[PDB]
Amino acid sequence: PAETEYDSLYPEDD
Amino acid sequence: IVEGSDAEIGMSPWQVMLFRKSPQELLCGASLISDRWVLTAAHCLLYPPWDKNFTENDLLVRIGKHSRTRYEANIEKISMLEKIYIHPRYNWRENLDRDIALMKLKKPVAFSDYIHPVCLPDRETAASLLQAGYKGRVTGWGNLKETKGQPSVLQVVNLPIVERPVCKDSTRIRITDNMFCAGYKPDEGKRGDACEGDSGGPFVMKSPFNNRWYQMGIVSWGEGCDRDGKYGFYTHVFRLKKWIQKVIDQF
Amino acid sequence: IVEGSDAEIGMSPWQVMLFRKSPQELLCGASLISDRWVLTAAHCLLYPPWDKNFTENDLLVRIGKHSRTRYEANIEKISMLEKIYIHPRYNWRENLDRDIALMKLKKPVAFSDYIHPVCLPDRETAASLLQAGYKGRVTGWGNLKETKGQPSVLQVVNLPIVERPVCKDSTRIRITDNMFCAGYKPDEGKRGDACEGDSGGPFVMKSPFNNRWYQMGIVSWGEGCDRDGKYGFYTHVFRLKKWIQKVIDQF
Amino acid sequence: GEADCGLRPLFEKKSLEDKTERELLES
Amino acid sequence: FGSGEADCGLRPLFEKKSLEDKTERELLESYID
Ligand SMILES: *[C@@H]1O[C@H](CO)[C@@H](O)[C@H](O)[C@H]1NC(C)=O
Ligand code: NA
Ligand code: NA
Repeated sequence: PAETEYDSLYPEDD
Repeated sequence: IVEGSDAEIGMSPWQVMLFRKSPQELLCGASLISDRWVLTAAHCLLYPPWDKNFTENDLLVRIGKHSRTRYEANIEKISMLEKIYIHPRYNWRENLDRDIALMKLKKPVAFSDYIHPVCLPDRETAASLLQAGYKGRVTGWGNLKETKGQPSVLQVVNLPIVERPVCKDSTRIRITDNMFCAGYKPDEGKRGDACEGDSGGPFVMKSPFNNRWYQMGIVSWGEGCDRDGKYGFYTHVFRLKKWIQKVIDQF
Repeated sequence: IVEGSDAEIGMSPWQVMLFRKSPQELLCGASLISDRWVLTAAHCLLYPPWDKNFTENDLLVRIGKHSRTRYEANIEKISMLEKIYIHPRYNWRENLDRDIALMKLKKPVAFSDYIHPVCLPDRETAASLLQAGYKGRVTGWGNLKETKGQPSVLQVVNLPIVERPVCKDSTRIRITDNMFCAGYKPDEGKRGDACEGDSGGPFVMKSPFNNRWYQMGIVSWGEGCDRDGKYGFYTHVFRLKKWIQKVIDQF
Repeated sequence: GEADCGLRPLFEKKSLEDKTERELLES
Repeated sequence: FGSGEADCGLRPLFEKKSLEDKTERELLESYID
């Protein structure tokens, strides 16, 4: 099971 | 690797063995993604619960190996570590989430028939291949069972990606989006799994769009080896690819 | 409990069942040490990796039970929790060191033929009975195997304490002096172990000096259930007795 | 003197032994 | 600035030699049965 969305490295969203 | 089978020569040229220097010991699997970079799990380099806290000098890697019970001269290569990079959000103080790490080699290894880099998934590959039922390949020199018991030749096994809800209900352990699980279900007739010594190794898939091999996961963890109702967990490589690219570009 | 056997009525009158209220669920074992206090493992009340973080109201305990598939009227008793006390230096992040917790009951339970407190060890009992080879008794309602599978009657098994060196080398997990291990060695003929559901339960021994039963351990953790080469680990109750006495005296 | 702890009403208190305590004593 | 190098994922002793390994077919057949 997996998504094509990346894991965030921050604090500094959209 | 439990319930796997011998691998053909040159079948996994990006396979990498991570060794503790002294006492000499096979610690984990790893993969070659370029002539100077090796990918592996972070828990293989840093995991205090097992009093595992390594620095570049404690370690070493062997690339291009096929059989342990033999020194393939002019074939296998050894490389020292220049720098270890553990994922910034990796926190051993829980879950093993973001269990990925890079290792810059002191000197670039020469590619050959038996040594060759694997690819990192592009969005298309991840979008279409990361689905329940699709099989990937896990390879390594880890234990042959959860109990010699150590292979002489690289082992290999193909396992199907499991539906997230099934992974979730298969363990009391909270799992995250940065992990996916693989393994046959109880009563699928088939078996196979990674075992101690395989962690950090790659979970690859062959793209039917361009015939290239892509590393979708990194053997991360499991409760036991090849137990019915349990599945192996893998670091979702694509989700963490930006970090990988950041490190390699910036260093 | 794996490879154990049915227990006789009134054989372990200090046995306590810890239940999650909703969904109704047997969470762990526990022991009665007085009419208002129950002893158990801390990881049973607080263990984030399993998203386990209970408060007094989520829980409840049943004392004096023999069979689950039956309501022993006028026999078994239920008690609500007034306060939970986890050991201040309890380490869930690393190796479950100091895995002990106390639970004060809202109301004092009535002793009877089936509900009776167990003794806590004094220095003489601990010094003489905590020897490698000496056997203790582990009891609980946990799984019957590492794979219904859930007993109907309280299970019991006797296990021998193991030399620290064998324990230490039996796992990659760093162990501390606040825990001791128990279980038969591979090829001793016998087997047995605690399994998921027995945690927090007591490991008792009968003093040959005053014929009283003393709880020397608390089922804590293990890698699987009844595997060859592996042993179950227990919270060394004596080493932590001062904390227990502190809590009870001071509250 | 520890209260009555460790003495089971249906065994020690009645001069009776359960089926496996001898296994402990013998160890 | 990099999703798998230029020659990445193409095994010298296999793809490069129009040869297949003993089990790659199993993977290919799992792509939506
Ligand atoms: C890693 O272990 C080393 C060598 O034992 C020690 O000096 C250091 O404190 C450890 N790393 C950290 C900061 O946790
Ligand atoms: Na499995
Ligand atoms: Na065992």
